[PDB]
Amino acid sequence: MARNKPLAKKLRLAKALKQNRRVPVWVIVKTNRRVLTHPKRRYWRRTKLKE
Amino acid sequence: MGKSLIQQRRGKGSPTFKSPSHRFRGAVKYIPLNYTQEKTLRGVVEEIMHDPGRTAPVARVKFENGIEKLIIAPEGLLVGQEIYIGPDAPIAVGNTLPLAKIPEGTYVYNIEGIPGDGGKYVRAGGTYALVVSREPDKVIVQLPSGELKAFNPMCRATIGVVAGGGRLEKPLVKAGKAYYKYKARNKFWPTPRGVKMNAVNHPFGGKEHHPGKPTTTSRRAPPGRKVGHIAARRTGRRK
Amino acid sequence: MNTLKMQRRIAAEILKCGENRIWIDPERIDDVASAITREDIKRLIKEGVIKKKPIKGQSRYRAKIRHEQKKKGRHRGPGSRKGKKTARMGKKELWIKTIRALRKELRKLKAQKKIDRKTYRMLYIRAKGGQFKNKHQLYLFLEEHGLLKK
Amino acid sequence: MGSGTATFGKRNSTPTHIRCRRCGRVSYNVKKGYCAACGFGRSRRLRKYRWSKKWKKKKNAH
Amino acid sequence: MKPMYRSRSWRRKYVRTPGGRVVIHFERKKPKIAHCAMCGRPLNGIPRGRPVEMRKLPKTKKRPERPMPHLCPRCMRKVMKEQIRAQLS
RNA sequence: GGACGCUAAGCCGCCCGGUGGAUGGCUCGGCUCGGGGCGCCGACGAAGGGCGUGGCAAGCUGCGAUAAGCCCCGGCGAGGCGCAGGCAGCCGUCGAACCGGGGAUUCCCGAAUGGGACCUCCCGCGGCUUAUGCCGCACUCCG
RNA sequence: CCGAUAGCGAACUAGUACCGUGAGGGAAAGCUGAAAAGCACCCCGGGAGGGGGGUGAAAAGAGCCUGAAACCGGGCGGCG
RNA sequence: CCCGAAACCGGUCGAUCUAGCCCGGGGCAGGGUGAAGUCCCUCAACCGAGGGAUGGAGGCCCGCUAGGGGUGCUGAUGUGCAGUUCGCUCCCGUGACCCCGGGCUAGGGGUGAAAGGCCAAUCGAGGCCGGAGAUAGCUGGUUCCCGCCGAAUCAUCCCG
RNA sequence: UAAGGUCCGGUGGAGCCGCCGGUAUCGCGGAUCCUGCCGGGAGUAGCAGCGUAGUCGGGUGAGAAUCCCGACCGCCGGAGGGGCCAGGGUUCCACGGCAAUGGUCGUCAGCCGUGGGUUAGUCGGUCCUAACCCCGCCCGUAACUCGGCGCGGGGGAAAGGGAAACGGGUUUAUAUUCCCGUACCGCGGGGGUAGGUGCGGCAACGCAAGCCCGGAGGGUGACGCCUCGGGGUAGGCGGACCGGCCGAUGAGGCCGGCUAAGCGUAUAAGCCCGGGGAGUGCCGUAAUGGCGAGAACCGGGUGAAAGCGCGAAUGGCCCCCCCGUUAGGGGGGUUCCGCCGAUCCCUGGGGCCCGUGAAAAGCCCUCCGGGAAUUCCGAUCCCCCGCGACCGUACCGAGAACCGACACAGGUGCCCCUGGGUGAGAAGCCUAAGGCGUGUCGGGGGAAACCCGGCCGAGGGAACUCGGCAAACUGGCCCCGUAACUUCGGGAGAAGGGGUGCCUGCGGGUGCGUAACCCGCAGGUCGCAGUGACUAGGGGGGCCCGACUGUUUAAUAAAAA
RNA sequence: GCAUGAAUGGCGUAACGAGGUCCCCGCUGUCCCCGGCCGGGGCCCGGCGAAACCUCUGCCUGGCGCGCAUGCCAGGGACC
RNA sequence: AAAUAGGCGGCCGUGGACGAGGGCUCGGGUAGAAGACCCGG
Repeated sequence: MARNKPLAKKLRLAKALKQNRRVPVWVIVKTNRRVLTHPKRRYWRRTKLKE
Repeated sequence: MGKSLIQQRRGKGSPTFKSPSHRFRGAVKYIPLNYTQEKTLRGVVEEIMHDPGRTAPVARVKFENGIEKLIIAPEGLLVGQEIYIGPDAPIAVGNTLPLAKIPEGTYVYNIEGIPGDGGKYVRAGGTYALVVSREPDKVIVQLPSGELKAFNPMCRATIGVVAGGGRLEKPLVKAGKAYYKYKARNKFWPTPRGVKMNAVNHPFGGKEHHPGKPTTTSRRAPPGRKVGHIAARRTGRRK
Repeated sequence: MNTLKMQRRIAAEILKCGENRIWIDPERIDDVASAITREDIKRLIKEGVIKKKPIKGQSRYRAKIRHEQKKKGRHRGPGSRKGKKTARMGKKELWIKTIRALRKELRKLKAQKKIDRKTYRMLYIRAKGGQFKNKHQLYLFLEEHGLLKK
Repeated sequence: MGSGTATFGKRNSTPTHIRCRRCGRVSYNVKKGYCAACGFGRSRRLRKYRWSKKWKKKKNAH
Repeated sequence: MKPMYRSRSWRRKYVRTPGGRVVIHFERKKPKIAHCAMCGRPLNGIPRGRPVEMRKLPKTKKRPERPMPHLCPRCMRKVMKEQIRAQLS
């Protein structure tokens, strides 16, 4: 496989998946000048990653 | 200075200098659960097997208590032999009885050190002890060394010789075949010579040829100085 | 996004063929681009737009001609071969053939009754030691002995 | 040995320890049964030291 | 797969599909012997096959009629020969 | 022959525009000191940690699938909905937001304790109920 | 007493980002304006960029208060 | 006044690098040569002698099979393609072989077919933190102006 | 004198001094100083070197040498390709984009943004035990998260063992799972019957497979090496037929023609059984060899794959002719005859040994049989009803998804070892299936000098040089022939000589009836040359050392160590 | 024997060797004595883009000087 | 480019008028790393 992902590790991976998104527009208007996108964006070649 | 040496590692329990104990299947006891006395016990030679751990012939004996244990095989053994134990055993080849019932002048093996422990002396393949002299005070037996040891006649022993021999020490032929023996045992091999191992590794030698200290060493010296001729009383053989 | 390398890859699994063989009319690249479904691809196959060239081997004519020589014992030689002893058939391989027939011959001659019980022993012991080469050779040796007629 | 070691072995691959659950560090040794960031699988205390090494990291981490 | 090693329970043959694609397939155990272990002869009559499969395949190829099927018929011809010898005398 | 009759490239200073982030003012932060308080808590299942949770949620903060919260009392009491000053939408003035005390729920992991375990999962009793729901239990003391 | 190449590593999502098998190691990132009025509408530009015009101050128009030097371009004055 | 090096000692962390051992598995085209054993055929009364077959051994040989090692060119490269590479050449290729996964041995200790070699880019004794702002007779450096006087580089002792 | 201060003009748009007495993390030119910013070098080197790939039309677009489609040409071809183990974690798929990223380039993309995709009783994990580990109790230690003994318990294999599943279809992305067909595991019920608490055959032995809680016992699970032969069929290739395509000449080639897992009925050499009794003792294998614990010789019984049927006239390929701009579809036919060669899969002998070669889950039998006790009982035999607590499944798996900071030529396991020609080869080269043209910069120039790979050189034959280092040379294969020395094995492929292509007619060997093959011979005959390419050892002696094979300074030292 | 010697092994040795040394034969551009050809570069162009190191300069010859100078001193050459 | 910078002969001038020589262009080299040189048009 890859071996292997237990039930909780899919949850962790899922948290990690969320972070790799740019910050949405509605936040920047709400702050009222501005919030830069800010590094928690994930690659897949370049990412080696302690636990 | 130097570090722990080759013997000093063995005692530690180091795994290079530890025997395998799971390809081994040995030991011999006459069942000391019913003491030296008591005829209560007989068995049948179940098999003649190879013991893998002593690389020697062994006999399997099946007792009438229903217990399977090894007894060191005699010469001339054949399956379906009866071994008897107790003082009420007849004096016969491969039968086991206390020393007192054993007459002098007969080949014997597997003698007890202390009465009721199933042997502590003479358990080697093809090697046998000879009963030279007998006294009800103490029974003198002649060892594989040649040294007369006194034993108490309550000790059990078996009549016969031990099978095999010429097969527990025969020519090694080559390095490959020699190597196969050291896996069957536990000896550190290949081992180089001390003389051109450094004075850090080993007390003797340097980088060049030349010893550093003489081989024969004091008996009252500490550990880590037992090298060369250890507890020697004399050395060499020519002038 | 305007792949079109994928569209080929699908038509190709349906046709059970390689990707490189699927041919798209250059005039109708636009019709294959708009098709984003297998069901659309399957229609285009029927219209001839998207087609299959079947998979292709290679010609064996020239092999058939060398083989025709080689079967007749022609086009060979020791200048024609880089094989060693075994190519010739080594000492076992030949002998395993020769003895296995030779024993069947002796058996045939017993049921024909051209050899008495007395002959049989000699023939068997001889057979073991590699005297024969084979069919001709047994016939000559027996005839010679003149125990074909006992 | 000698510099130039990083092309020889495809290491790290498969670990020699795993992710803890008493601290989540990647040090709960699967060939023993001991945690070397806080003690677990052999222990009921956390590590108790006045170095500070651990205690300080942990407080900042907490 | 998990092993692809050639093994004693993962040894493999090529098999055809219906479509003539041919996929390789895995095997497990292939017939093994059952032994008397009280004479050099195996017990005659007894199936070969995987040993657990034998629960749900004849337990009656495994009992030719005779009180102990785990003694060979030649080996039982001896074994009667003793008990009766013992009994006569 | 001397002449500025054409001396390009370039050198030096200054000027103007850019680059750059120094400089000054600014500071919901540090740092030190003085006074007082806090002065223990946990198998009656702690602290710590993990993963979720918001209309839109990337992190933080707060909570626990009752999920930026629920209830009770007393106090202050007329606008709120954390960081975040968007829109939609939500609730209160017939008592919210907020503050104090007390309570409900308070996942999984963790002393974690029945066992194993990359933070998950499975089980043997007994109470219980429609019941598997649901509640108590199986490491070590003393009766 | 110190003040954002200082004072806690950290005044701002910080012991965060990040590195290391691990133990452990470890940053940078403060300032629009009175009010966002944070630029409608129009010309041009493939153009979301930029430019023209309208933007109280815009040389406060988006890490935007102030805006140094080194440095780059053109020009002026002298030399060649 | 400030900086600058080799260390020592205590407690921790490392055998995913690499050494060896154990356990369960995997891999090696093809060929040559032809042992011992054993048979047959001819020749000989026999003794044997010759040929042939049979049989396949060897820490054997050959090999762009797979794989392993890494001798020369002191080549190419040498602010590299690469913190160890490329081509050619070379040794080994059924073996005291190689190879995977689990487990085991830890710092004056291991491991070592023995080089003071190796033990995670660190070994004539690993890394981490604390002691600790270690100590130096030793190198470098120590910031605003002005006025006045203005040197000694000799003498005794000292593991100096 | 100065350290330093003051004033003016512009900018800036809110705070700021002097005087006196105090205070110190109070004034810098340098520290191979620390930090930030910036120039020269340069628009140079690098974007060439390794087995070296694009080029012409056409489509799109703001823009096209490198995005796509078509044609043509390569490279890789048992392995810079396919499937997987580890690892990665979304890289997968889809749609929209080009500021950023790709050694140039970009409309493309794994980049950026946003949705969506992994569905399991019958695959594996879990489980078993292994090497071996940990916990509690006792004990030690002043003490411990330290330490091991003696007890008791648990853990421990994603390449070992295991009760058990395939094929087809479909999706943009998924599937042994979803769907469809067919098949099936284990336990719990029910309804029958073998069961007259098992029925038959002289026998080996046949089974619609022995009632029975308990405990005991006994087999099978269950294991090192390497030859030789027996068997199985996926499957390799020619001929003929049926369509399809290619087609100077109309020939020859290519291509599709298929049958799964699950079952039923049949296997057969080992191995048992009778008759018979081994005559100079007979008979055999490829061989060693078997025999009074049973020959020659005759019958039986019994336990591998195989065949056939069920599965299944389905289903699945391959085309052809009609609808239809099109949605969405319709109708057909072919779906075959052989013979012959192997990877692999199972079965008998045989040699080998001072390594003499883990265990348990699980099964099956047997001893005893509690009870029910023939009104008995049961359901391994059927058929029938119910079920499977839990985790995984996407993609890559690599000269861009691992790992080396990196898209670093590196370097890491298994299977594909059935592709053709070739030939002894799982070899070379050529050519397929299959993959790619991102082995990610191009274009130009009589293109000089010179450098890196690499080819040819007259006459001479090492004069060069520490040294023939480096290169050259032999060469493949078959025959003949071989010295000094010798531990009689070896030296030995010593040394040295000779042949080898192609066509035409025959022989032996294997087979089967001329099909399929293998090994030689003769005649004819061309060239400068027949291992013509590729592949492919130069040889000999003396002296020193270490006997040998092995090992050593991973990474200057592979040795006389 | 400057300064050998018997298991801190001596002498010898078949077979073996990516071991050290020497000689021969064959062969040969290693050489006398050099030339031409092939591919990748070089050189030019578009796009992409560093580094080492950096008080400053068009020098030469002598003398001097911490005795081994562009810059002092005396000569000499000098368009960029 | 000998700064004593030379001699001879001929040709020429006289964002915002007019324009002698000369190059770039083309076809090739006796020439040739870029450039230049040379010749034809």
